[PDB]
Amino acid sequence: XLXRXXX
Amino acid sequence: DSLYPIAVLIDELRNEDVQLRLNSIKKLSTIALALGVERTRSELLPFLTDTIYDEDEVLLALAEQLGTFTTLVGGPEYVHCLLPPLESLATVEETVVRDKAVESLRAISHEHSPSDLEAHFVPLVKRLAGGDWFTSRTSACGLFSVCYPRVSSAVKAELRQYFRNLCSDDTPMVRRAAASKLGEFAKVLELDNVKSEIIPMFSNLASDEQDSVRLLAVEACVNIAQLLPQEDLEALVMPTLRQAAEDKSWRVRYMVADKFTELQKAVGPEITKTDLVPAFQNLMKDCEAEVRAAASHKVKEFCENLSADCRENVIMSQILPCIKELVSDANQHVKSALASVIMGLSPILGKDNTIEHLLPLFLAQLKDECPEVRLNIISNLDCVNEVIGIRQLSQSLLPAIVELAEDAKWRVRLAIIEYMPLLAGQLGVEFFDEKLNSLCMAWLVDHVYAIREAATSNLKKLVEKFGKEWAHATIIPKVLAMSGDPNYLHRMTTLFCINVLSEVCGQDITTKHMLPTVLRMAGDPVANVRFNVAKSLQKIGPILDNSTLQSEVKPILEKLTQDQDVDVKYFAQEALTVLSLA
Amino acid sequence: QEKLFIQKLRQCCVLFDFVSDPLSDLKWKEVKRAALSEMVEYITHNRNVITEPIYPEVVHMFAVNMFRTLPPSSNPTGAEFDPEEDEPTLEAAWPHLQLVYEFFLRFLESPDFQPNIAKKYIDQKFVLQLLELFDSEDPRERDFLKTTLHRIYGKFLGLRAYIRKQINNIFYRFIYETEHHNGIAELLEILGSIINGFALPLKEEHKIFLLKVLLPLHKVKSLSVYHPQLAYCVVQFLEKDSTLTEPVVMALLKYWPKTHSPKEVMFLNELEEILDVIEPSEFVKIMEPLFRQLAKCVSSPHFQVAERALYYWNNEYIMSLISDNAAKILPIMFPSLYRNSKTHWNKTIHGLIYNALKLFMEMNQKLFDDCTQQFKAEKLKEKLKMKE
Amino acid sequence: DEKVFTKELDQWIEQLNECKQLSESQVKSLCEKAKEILTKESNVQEVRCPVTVCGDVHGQFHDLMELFRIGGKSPDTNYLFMGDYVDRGYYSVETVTLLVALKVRYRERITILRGNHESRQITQVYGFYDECLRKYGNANVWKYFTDLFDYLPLTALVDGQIFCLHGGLSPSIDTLDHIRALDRLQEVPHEGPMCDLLWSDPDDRGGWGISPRGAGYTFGQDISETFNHANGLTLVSRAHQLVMEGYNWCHDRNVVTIFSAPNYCYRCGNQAAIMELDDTLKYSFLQFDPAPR
Ligand SMILES: [Mn+2]
Ligand SMILES: [Mn+2]
Repeated sequence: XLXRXXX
Repeated sequence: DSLYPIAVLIDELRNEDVQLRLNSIKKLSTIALALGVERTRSELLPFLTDTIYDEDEVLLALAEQLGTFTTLVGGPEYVHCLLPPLESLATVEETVVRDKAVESLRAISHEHSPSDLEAHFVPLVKRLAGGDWFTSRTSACGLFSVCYPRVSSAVKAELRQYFRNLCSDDTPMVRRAAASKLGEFAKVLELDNVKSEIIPMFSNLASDEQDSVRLLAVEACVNIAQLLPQEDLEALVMPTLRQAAEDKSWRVRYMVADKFTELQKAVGPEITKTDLVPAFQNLMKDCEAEVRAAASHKVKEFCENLSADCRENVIMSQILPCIKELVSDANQHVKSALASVIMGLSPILGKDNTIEHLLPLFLAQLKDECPEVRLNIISNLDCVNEVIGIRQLSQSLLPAIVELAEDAKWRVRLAIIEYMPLLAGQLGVEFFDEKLNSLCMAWLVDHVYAIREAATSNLKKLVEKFGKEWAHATIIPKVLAMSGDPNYLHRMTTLFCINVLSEVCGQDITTKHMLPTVLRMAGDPVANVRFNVAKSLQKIGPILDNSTLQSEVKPILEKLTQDQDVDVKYFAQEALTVLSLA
Repeated sequence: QEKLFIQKLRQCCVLFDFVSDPLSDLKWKEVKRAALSEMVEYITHNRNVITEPIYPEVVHMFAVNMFRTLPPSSNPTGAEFDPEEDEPTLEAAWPHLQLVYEFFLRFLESPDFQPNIAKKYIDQKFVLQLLELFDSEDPRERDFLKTTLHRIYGKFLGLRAYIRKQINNIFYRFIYETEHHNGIAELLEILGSIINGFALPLKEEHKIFLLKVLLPLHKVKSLSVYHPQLAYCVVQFLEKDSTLTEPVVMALLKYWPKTHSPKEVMFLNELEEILDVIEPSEFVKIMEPLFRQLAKCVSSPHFQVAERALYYWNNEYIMSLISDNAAKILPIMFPSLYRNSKTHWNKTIHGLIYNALKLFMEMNQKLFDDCTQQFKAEKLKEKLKMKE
Repeated sequence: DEKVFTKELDQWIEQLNECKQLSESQVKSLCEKAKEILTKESNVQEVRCPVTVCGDVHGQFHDLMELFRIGGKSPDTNYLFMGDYVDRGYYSVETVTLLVALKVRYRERITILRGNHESRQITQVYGFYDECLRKYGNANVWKYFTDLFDYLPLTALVDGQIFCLHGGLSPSIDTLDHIRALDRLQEVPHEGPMCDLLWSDPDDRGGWGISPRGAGYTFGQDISETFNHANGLTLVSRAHQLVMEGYNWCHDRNVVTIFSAPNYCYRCGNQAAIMELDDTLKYSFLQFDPAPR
């Protein structure tokens, strides 16, 4: 979930 | 054969390409060398002086440089020459730079003659302390400790004023500074003054609006307490020290927790029993996980330091109650902390109490969920049996240990595999060969290599414990019937142990029961297993007798030097050149 | 009854010293969850317009449910971690606090509720304790503080000196001591509105607020969090006195990231936000070293930077300026725009540049050409002699 | 002439093990050596069992170390990683610098594959670039590495039965030959087979779907099953999406994912695992928690 490109 | 380079650095100090200006300044010493003292003093410093640098990396370097020019500037007679630029680096915004600027003034301060000090160095501290901008004032604090001792009665009084001023600054920032330095500054003032002057500041900085100040006060409390003689302790120090142990801001408390054993010593062996013991409980039962676990860490050392005649009494009626509570706390880090020192209590309460009280707790932790708490307890068993009976151990503790030997978290299986050779030795080989050997053999084949490695070496330590003869009858067999496992990872495990068992299995056992299989494997499908066979022959090499060497080795260590897989190849060759077989 | 100056001063004391630690999940007896949502729909929903009775049981009440030393951080160290990725840790017993704030807010925010009903019941010591609070519960707790402190600053001309100064102290620590603090962002917004309303002939403590506190806040590395709230302050500060333009821009230039592409982009972004407002008479003082940098930005190997740099070319205003000063600028930008762009992987910039160049012709044909001349000519020599 | 280099790699490695980066002068050399060696490999590198398949590592150096504390240590034990060496982590350099170093050395003991991150555009966005700066000053070790990345082979076939790739299956790709035709010697394109091999994901929506990522597609059970039956693949292994549990089975044990970066980006909180393939291709999964730092 940190930003889609992937948490 | 020339002096051009050096003469160029002198031109790159203003090159405007920061990356170069750095280098030049970063070697500023070899510039003042080839420059020539009398010069350095009249051209290089007045240049670093009248030049405001920007980029920090450079400023940092200049500052660190300037602290060693004690010599290159002419020695002590002219060390007061480095002041001017450092005094400026002391002002810089970015801290690090000014932190180093300070690290330097202190260093070169010791080089000033008291006469100079009173005349050039103190003044710099005075000017920095009175600075319009807090930074300067911040710095200033770090400078009192080093000139006070050598200035005059007159100046010592002036400095003390200026330092109290820094303690009563409108800026939290400066106060927090004076705070941390308050300790070291007391350590130099004459006794009387610690009492009349340090003390006041101590208490104020101790009750500051800002807690981030107050906690630094607790740190300096430990320092002030070592200066003052017992009596005066309950009059000047204690009001305040208790005050902080209670302080609303858990941060302040947390300190009293970390600096407890430190406060213990300083205070006394008695005032401890009078105030800290109760106080200590309070922390163990604090509202903040931190302060709690914090105190936990201090349990072992707090006791070993309790008055020689009452130790067992208070550890029993005062501390031991709270301990039992902590063992059952909710916050892992607190259980995890106390569980790593709790055992040091055994040798204080003796064989008995240890079993009636503490031993149960050891179990509580030995089986806790938190890998840490287990792990942290598993580690000090090498002990216990030196208090509890070696039988009491193998009866009410060994069971768990036998169970731990294979719980999930591998770092823990390890922790056991390590404490093994001791348990083995103490328990006795017959006990071992019966209900414990099956374990050390299991590890030899764990999914996680870490565990196998530990297990492998583990053997060498057992063979050292039960003689070669024992291995050839309980170990060397299984360690060989392994070479038949399909998985090379396990298959290799064999050659591995061998590489260890030979170190301690005499020239015989090695040549008649291991060397056979270290060769039979040289014909394995998986290359890994082959190049390792080679690497193994090099290890068990020397232990063999010259005749076996150039007989059953070279010839089979040749059939590899000419093998497909590049690795096996290299490892066979470097197996010869070292054994000296070509 | 009809005697309320005694039904609340006893009802508040009920919701006051309450203290219901919601960290055990027991004693589910609300009781107070109402006492408050009551003193709310009581002072809000026109149930009153006459509750000025000399009584600070509200304050005390507040400074008891709020004023506590914040807990130890639940977030990691800080070197290998970026706060923009910190899992927010919600304060439990929020639905409890959530109101204590709400009430205190819909308190001295309402009319007829004089300032001296607090003047010495809301002193510096209250402010300060309120400030620390700016620390952790996902905006929620902060958000409220942001507002509360806002309205307190805009009603007590006496606490303005303090509120301000004490805010600095928080920042200087943020900057020079611990490079850690959660409400830096929230606080800047407060200082947003503040700036946007200073004395027309700017007092000199503000010019220091800007130079020795604000700009230096760009030095930090966690900047990605309060950048936008920051920039606003810088910009807004330049609208209240375009004198400071030069020193502000010279600062952003000195600092300018060297090992943090992401920050390099922010600076560019904030820097345009400034040019966007720059004043011609001022643009000149900067211009040279400013574009001297943009120059490098275009010539950057980090696509994200260059991209954001070249965008400067679609700013009607920024272009406008470059023109009226093409003389000097154009040649500083050339070697890099016209740079031998035939050595890249980002099959984009090469084109992104061509476009800038065109945008540079339509502006001053002659210059554009003459510069080319000058460039090529030079380039020539550095190719002949520089091959022995 | 042979013990003049092979005796130095052995050290670069020793060094990288203490977690100390090689020098700019060195990186370039290491990379070259690495290039010549990677050119020769195909796009579908065929390496024999047994081996240890590892997934995403993302500069989590220490957690890479832990991995080795589990699967054994090279060369004594064979490996195969499926890209994503750099980015996110705090010690990319050290990590990649290392893994490469190991290739150049024990050439047949480890197999490295390219990942969605072994491309410039990403390394720049997510971090490997910056770290390169923050650690080397210039921006050359980055180019040196972003360049070695293009020679990294796209996929690997374990004993002709198991297929490995960072990402997933791609429409433009039906046969393994289709891939042996591609030209991987180039930066990862935004669209195209190559790209997809490194971005595709396994989906339950069935039948080529659109990837909420930005590149690649979301193949499904059907698509998987076919691919396998086609080229004669018993199992398709990849890894490229945090799998909270270390590794996950999907598409009726046809395709499996393996993430090796525990507690990912030091934030996610997932176990990480690796898959071992013994002498007779047996599935054994070793999970592990982030090394105690
Ligand atoms: Mn990936
Ligand atoms: Mn990934």
